[PDB]
Amino acid sequence: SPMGVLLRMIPAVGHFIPITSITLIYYRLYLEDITFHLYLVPNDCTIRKAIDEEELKFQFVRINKPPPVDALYVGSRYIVSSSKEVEILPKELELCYRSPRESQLFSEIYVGNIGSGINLQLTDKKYMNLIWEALLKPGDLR
Amino acid sequence: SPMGVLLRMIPAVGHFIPITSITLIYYRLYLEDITFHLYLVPNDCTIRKAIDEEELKFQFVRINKPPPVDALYVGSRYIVSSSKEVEILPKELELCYRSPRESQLFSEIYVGNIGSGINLQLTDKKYMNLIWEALLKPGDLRPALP
Amino acid sequence: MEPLGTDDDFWGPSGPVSTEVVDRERNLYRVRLPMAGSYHCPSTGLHFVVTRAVTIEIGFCAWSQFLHETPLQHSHMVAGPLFDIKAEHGAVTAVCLPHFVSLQEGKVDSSLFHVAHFQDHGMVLETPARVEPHFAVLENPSF
Amino acid sequence: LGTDDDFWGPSGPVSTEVVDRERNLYRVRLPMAGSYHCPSTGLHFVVTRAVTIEIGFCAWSQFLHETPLQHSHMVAGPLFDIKAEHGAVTAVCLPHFVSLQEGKVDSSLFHVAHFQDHGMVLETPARVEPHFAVLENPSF
Repeated sequence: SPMGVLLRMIPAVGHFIPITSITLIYYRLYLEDITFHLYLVPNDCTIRKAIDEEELKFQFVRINKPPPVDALYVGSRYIVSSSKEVEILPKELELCYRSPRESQLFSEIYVGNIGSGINLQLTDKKYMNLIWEALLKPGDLR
Repeated sequence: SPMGVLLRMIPAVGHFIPITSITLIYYRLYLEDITFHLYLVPNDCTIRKAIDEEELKFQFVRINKPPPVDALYVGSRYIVSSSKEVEILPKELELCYRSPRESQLFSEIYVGNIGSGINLQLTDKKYMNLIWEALLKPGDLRPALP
Repeated sequence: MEPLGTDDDFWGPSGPVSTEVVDRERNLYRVRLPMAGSYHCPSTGLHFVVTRAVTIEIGFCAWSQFLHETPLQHSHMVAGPLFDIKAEHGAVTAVCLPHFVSLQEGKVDSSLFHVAHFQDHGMVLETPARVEPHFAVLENPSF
Repeated sequence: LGTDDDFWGPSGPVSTEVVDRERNLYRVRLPMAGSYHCPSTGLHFVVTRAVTIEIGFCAWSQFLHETPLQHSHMVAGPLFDIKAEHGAVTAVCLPHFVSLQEGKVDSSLFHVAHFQDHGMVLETPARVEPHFAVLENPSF
């Protein structure tokens, strides 16, 4: 019947434990301008599937880039930023588990024309160290 | 038709704005010992209604206490505490909006003996100032239907 | 025996008016306001200003199945509960929709509130006639 | 019906078939005994013979609530509805996203939840690995 893995919480720790996270990048090219949706979610194929389907309804398609290499803590907060001058809403993402049936939090990044490529970054809000980046270039669109 | 209030977000601030929160307290007595469920949620009758419906499935009863006085910020975090002999799971609550269809997070407080009463506290985790307080005493435990 | 009015009743010029429960599983309610006047329900936060007796039907809704239909919805956050309200075309002069945003700080710009109304052709975002500390005012609503 | 959703098996890759795209119901025909790994879902199956396994994606919210019993358990991995003939499956490896590389998570605190007709069963895994938990001889 349905089955999957649960973890017993400890009073000291609660929901905010260290997990394998994945970044999911989606783009839509419309006219000359490109918009990115950036998600940061637990490594959970059912979550990734529900986001893929929701984004496809709006004609956004996923670009594969490696995820953050370090374990991240549930509830930690990250700042979204870029090398190019861009409009980012919201600038801040929180890593949390939301059911595949609920909408997922993402950051929208309106770039304009891609030019040579754009460098997207996630930085730990607390102490400002880089935890993840990706270089998105015209060839990555395909 | 369906209608409600939306707020346009600004890029610098995002979802993490100040709201009027409410604390919701539920209890179940089993002999001497008692479990409390403490919720910290936006002031929204549909969320309050969903929580009340789920709690009554397990014979938990709401205790009315005044809500926090000051506006709290979405995404901010609060430490639940009390006296030495109470087990609290989890100690941290994060204020956020979750749809009335989603499960709502609460802190579970178990005390082996209520005695004269339990003082429950919520403290801002960033600067450790107390923001909300309740004294839960035997007189507050009223039978199941209000 | 019972008290004369509760938090779940609408309180108007003729004292409390009792809310009927239509379906308590699906959270549907109805109320008959007896006469012209301003009425308010403490439990929900709704206010109605009417010019004559009118029956109002009120259902509790979730934003989920409405708030993921256009990309421009992503820049708006839920600020209050979603209500499905139906009433005879003429009678309701104004509806007050509760919201849970704090304006005491001054850190929230009044102009950024909108009343979302989900018609069959999609969402309309209407400028409230007024935003008060705990509700937004929509005049002459067409439910 | 896609290279991303293949299982890795002893005789090469075996393709997952979509049974209901809108309900996320899938199916794989494992061609022989041995160990199979689907990198796309994180699922592994160890089987004793050729067998058809079907796999549906689920949400915990339908099944796991904030009840006095379930409140102390956190979602640690995806929820799958798996159906396979009894006696064909030596083991299933259910993925989880908890990081164990740091000595911060006690392995005895992992359980496999199994939501049957009469309520939640909580299964101690045969073993817990960095990215999955093993359930031996599952009765799906």
